[PDB]
Amino acid sequence: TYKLILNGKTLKGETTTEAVDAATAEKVFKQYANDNGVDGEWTYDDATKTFTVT
Repeated sequence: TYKLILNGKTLKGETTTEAVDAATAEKVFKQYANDNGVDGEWTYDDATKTFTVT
């Protein structure tokens, strides 16, 4: 389970996913972000398996 923190101006929240590798998760998250109109900067922290977009 990897988590995505979405930090936007009109939309804020968090979500999670179960994926075999970080690369696979990123693709899932990117698709989601694109679909919900959230575009920004992505960061990944391996100790907490968290991706953040701003």
